[PDB]
Amino acid sequence: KKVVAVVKLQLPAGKATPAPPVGPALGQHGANIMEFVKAFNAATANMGDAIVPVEITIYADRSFTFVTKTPPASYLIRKAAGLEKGAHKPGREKVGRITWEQVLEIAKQKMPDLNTTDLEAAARMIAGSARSMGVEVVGA
Amino acid sequence: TGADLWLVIRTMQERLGARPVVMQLPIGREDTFSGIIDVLRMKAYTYGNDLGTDIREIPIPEEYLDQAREYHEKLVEVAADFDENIMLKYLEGEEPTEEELVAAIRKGTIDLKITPVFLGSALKNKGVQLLLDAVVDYLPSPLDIPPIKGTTPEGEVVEIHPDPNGPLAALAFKIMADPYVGRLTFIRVYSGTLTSGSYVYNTTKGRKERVARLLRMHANHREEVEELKAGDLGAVVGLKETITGDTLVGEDAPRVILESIEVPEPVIDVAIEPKTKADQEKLSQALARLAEEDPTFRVSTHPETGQTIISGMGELHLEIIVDRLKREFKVDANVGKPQVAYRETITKPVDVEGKFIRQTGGRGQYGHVKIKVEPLPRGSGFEFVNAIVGGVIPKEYIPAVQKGIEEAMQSGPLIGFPVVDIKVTLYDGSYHEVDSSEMAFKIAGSMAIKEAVQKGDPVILEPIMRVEVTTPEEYMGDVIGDLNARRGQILGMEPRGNAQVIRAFVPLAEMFGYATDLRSKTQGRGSFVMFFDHYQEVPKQVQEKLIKG
Amino acid sequence: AYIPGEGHNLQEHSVVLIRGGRVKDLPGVRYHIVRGVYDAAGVKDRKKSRSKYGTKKPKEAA
Amino acid sequence: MKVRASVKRICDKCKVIRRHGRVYVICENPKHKQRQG
Amino acid sequence: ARLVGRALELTVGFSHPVVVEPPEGITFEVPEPTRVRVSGIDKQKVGQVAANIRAIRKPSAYHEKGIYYAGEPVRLKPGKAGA
RNA sequence: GCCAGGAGGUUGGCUUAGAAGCAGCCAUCCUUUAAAGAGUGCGUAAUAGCUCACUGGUCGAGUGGCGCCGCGCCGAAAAUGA
Repeated sequence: KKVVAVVKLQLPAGKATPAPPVGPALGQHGANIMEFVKAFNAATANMGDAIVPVEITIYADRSFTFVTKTPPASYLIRKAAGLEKGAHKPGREKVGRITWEQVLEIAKQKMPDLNTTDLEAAARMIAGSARSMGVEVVGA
Repeated sequence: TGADLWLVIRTMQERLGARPVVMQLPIGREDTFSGIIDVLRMKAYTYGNDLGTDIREIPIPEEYLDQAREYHEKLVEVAADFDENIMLKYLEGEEPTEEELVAAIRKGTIDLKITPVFLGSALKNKGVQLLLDAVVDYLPSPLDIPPIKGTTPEGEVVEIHPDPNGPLAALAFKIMADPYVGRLTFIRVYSGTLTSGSYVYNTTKGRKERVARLLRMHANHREEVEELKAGDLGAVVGLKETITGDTLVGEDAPRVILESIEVPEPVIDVAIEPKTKADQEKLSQALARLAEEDPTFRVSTHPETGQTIISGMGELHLEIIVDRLKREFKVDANVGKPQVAYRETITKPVDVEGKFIRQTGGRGQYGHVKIKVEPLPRGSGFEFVNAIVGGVIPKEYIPAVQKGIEEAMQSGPLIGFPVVDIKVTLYDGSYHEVDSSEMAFKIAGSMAIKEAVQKGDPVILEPIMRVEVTTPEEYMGDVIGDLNARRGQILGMEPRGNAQVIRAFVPLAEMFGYATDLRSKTQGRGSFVMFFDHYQEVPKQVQEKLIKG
Repeated sequence: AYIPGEGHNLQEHSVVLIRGGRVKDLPGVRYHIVRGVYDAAGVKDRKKSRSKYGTKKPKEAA
Repeated sequence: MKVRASVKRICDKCKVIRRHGRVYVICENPKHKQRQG
Repeated sequence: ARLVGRALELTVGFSHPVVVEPPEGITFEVPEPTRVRVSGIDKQKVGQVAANIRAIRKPSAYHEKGIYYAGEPVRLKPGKAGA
């Protein structure tokens, strides 16, 4: 009598392996994330893969219904600035190049994400987050 | 105290995932018990007392009768998952009589998906004959038992029909000692018939053995039967060879085989040298008595240094043998931690002056090798080059001019162990066409190595082991506990079927007898695979005390 | 006691049936191992001395 | 660690009282159980 | 937590039951032998008597068992800690 | 003390088998906000989670702490009766 289970996780693009909370909440359901490596990998045909959340349900009967989302902000510095994997200490060794430019479209793709659900604000937040990963933002 | 029904039901599908489907319901908890209600024949059964020299079908005094209905309907309703008449019959309201009920629970049972959880109490004779009749009602016979897997003389699949009219195939399993008839074998036949006095045939080590008296353990007495049946079992006398779980054929039974891949696997190894060693071969033949009346364990002889190594699954297994060890063998044993296969090395590139200023009693005899040596990563190997600055050191100082190296490698200066992880690289020498027999310069190579390691850094390498850890999560929490407590690290993890398994590094010296440790670190829900890998150094101070010479 | 030479098997038991006969080596050699006994059981791939060096029969099958 | 000539408050859960004339260290955690010994 | 007699008669895993009298100013009251209330017009007899009962039977001890006022059953790790 | 808020890029960059405020290395964002820190301890296999910090709801008068100084308290066991 498993009424509802719209349970969510942090399922990156191409990891079909249902273990907790996909075991006792979505396996206590019959949630097929096979449909996640089949209707979401195909969905994110942009490049290929990316870390993107998910949200499947069992509706008292025994159904399935899901929603997916968006890829990280440490990816947008990595596959952009030429920060191969990580700069090791974001204070001392600044590797990549993200000036006032790039960061604009960068934060653009990620607007309903973030916080202030806009784009006339979080530009300097993403361009300040550059130092969390430590990338020399050139004075444009 | 704390009797149940429910919790059992739960724990089946909360440990494995097995549907019970039940058959009867109690009349009281702890000491509230008086008899038993049943949901098959629907009969208010009840005994009287402990020994139960009085039983009866007295009415249900109320309280629980009604509940049965709800509960009992499941039975009928579960018969909608396997039967045929019961889809419609339950959609109706027409009573399924006692006849197809039997057949249906029996159905799912033999088919493997149903579980007449009849229960009861032993000491106070209450629950007995009920379960007897439960056994008949839902326990089959070799008749319902599927095609017994065996093999042909060729190597193809064969079915072993009951066939009390064809082939004469058989198995045995238990070797009971008995001063009357002698070495006895509990046998499950299979096919054919076996007369008291007939012969047979070994079916692995050909030996047309004699059967003499077919006798079944008849409770107290032992019923002597002229003939043994196609499927039925018993003890047959004789079979002076005949071991455990081995294939046995009748004189006919055209030399087939029977499968039974049946294998156990060891996990706890210990080592032993008792008294003043004068007990060794004694316990050797004693062992010959061990793994032949029952296989179980191994006597694996140490590959490197002395001592035998006694290993096997269980634990107090090894130690109950230990109990019977100083019993019918009388042997002052000191079974402790095993040895540690030790190999050592260096950590630097040094050139040494392998100078050998010598004239002896004649025949020259010297070897001045300007040698240079270097090592290699953990578990790499041993390589070299001629390193010849022209031809300084001639040909016959090749086939073994090293070997003084290879030899001295066999006992690295410090504690004396094989020296792996090295890579040489000489570079110069000095000789004479007479003052350099093969012998001489090669021995110069020996000195070269010894003083090279002496002044090239000390270091041993304790044998490291890789291992699975087959463990349900919870106590993976606990086992990461003791594993990271055991001078090592893990490095690996994936969720399997029921459980989750850890790819592991551990140090052997700090890994001994871990199967017994795991036991309660987990309550015991899986083990591992003793997967050898390589070796590392024992952080100087561990090595230090272990420097004893 | 020696063995039938060429590749052993015996670690520490075998019940080698003490056979007999020296040779100008191993200051003894007498009382040989058997290759059959309670261990050893010959050399797999011995298409010859079946009478001793183990091998039931080089049954080609294929 | 009962009975030590020095006694203290280790975390923000451990608070000292006075009882029977001797100084006592409390903290819900009994592994910090200290007394002026 | 049987209430037989005027007394509170409990069997808390000890080899025998336990017999509590209701002295002055106090009665007991067992809504069910799984939980026990005591009647009393006195704050001392409250804490003290209830204490005396929980002192009839200690709580938890690593796992979970015994008597408690209505507090928290803090635990100590099971299949470990015994080297 | 008592109600409630106790957020987002993020799972900070690195290490690291995994290090997600939270075993360590460097950290030294900015954004929605009354306020929620790249974290106070606790908790994990890492996770989860408890809690705090912080601001407003109740409440309605004094409070949190840093040194000095006078006297004590612990520190502090011995041999026939104090």
